[PDB]
This record gives sequence, C-alpha cells and structure tokens, in this order.
Amino acid sequence: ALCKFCDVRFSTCDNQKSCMSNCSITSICEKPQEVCVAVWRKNDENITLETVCHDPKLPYHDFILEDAASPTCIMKEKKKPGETFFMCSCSSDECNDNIIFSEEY
Repeated sequence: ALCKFCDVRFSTCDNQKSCMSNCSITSICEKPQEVCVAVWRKNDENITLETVCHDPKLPYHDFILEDAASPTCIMKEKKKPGETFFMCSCSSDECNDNIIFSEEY
C-alpha cells in the first residue's frame, strides 16, 4: 500500500464533510498487509491529524481497524477522554489523504 505517513501533524480540518491530509509524505508501507490510517483529534488547544501505515491485525490506539477493507477513509468517532477523536482506515492508494466525516455518501 501507498499511504500518507506524516505521523501526527497540526490540522485546520474542522466542521467539514471531508478534509485533505495536507501531508507531503506518501510512503510504501513496509509490509504488504499494512493499510492506511488517519486519526483526527481535537482538544481545547488544537486539532491534529495523524497519518500512518498500520497492520490491521494489530490494534491501533486500543482499537481494531475493522474498516481496513474499505477503499475510502470514513471517519468514525471513538470514546477518548479530554478530546474529540475520529479514526478511519482504508486500503487504496493514498486513501488516508482524503478523510470523510460521514456515511451519508
């Protein structure tokens, strides 16, 4: 897989139906089973977007990437203290470059 892989970066993505990662690093994931991941987090000081490759047989942020087979990165909210946290994974080229905050489409 080819994925955006900037780790955790500041983001201005907020209150939008979709956002671009604005990550300038597209990497070949080390292992063929890895998929793309995006994690959007907002606290009272800032917003970040994390982009990585990850093996979906392993948990990430204490969750299983149950959506790894999806070609698109559909953000879904997770329960975490002191912040708003959304995550998605996907398995098409650079798919974590475009994060979608809804299932409506």
